[PDB]
Amino acid sequence: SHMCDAFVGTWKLVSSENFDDYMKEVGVGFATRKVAGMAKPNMIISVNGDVITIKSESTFKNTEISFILGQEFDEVTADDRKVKSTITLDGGVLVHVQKWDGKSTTIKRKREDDKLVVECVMKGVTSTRVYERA
Ligand SMILES: O=C(O)[C@H]1[C@@H]2C=C[C@@]3(CN(CCc4ccccc4)C(=O)[C@@H]13)O2
Repeated sequence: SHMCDAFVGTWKLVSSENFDDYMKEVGVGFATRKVAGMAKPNMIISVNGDVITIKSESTFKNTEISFILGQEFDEVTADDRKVKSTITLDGGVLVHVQKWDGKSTTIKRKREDDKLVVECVMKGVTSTRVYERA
């Protein structure tokens, strides 16, 4: 057993708070915000050796990232930002920083009870997204 055991699995979004304002702060346009905001993604987290893969599947977009902790990688976000991403473990919390155009946003994922809680921060705006096991 290992680094992300407690994240691994299939998860379904059950609640979202403040996500439209988070997207606005990030720079997402009106139409994308409205469509993206309806989606209830299935997130699939898996580990193979040192490589973590996070897939998100929904009616809006299907995305996939694979990475090694601490090692920066290129990412195209669902809203079509081209970002430089680094994901680390900080006391049991997966911390994902995305940098683009002199801007930065941080996405934190933590296991709380039987849920996976996702905190998305851009400047002063925080959104919380809660996932249950699928
Ligand atoms: O993990 C989350 O809950 C949040 C966090 C911040 C942004 C995303 C990207 N992502 C997958 C692509 C997407 C985007 C918008 C709506 C549906 C699907 C999320 O679901 C968003 O990671």
